[PDB]
Amino acid sequence: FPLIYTGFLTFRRDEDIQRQAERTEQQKLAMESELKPLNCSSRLMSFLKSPQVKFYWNIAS
Amino acid sequence: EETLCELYSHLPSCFFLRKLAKRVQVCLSHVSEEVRHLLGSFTQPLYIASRYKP
Repeated sequence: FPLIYTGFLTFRRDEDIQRQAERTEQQKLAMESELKPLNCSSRLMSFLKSPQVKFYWNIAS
Repeated sequence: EETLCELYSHLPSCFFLRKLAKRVQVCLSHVSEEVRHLLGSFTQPLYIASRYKP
């Protein structure tokens, strides 16, 4: 369980934040020459609700 | 050489232009470094600064 909080699988929220920052930097660079921030604790409780997880726990049961 | 330098200054936006913009963070050597990275590490650099004459 703590390897998720360490970060071994990518997340949608951080990928979108990085993509938005990259788009902003691209627009700033072309000029030169909204999106939620990421939670820290509820990361895990949000991980334990996706159906790909519940299918594996149900097949284990 | 000046004509070719100026002709590289009018590219419309493409993925090559974004990579060139990342590399300038236009003299010809900045073109050639990106071309070398695209083509492969083995081949030699295409252009050399202030030696475009033979």
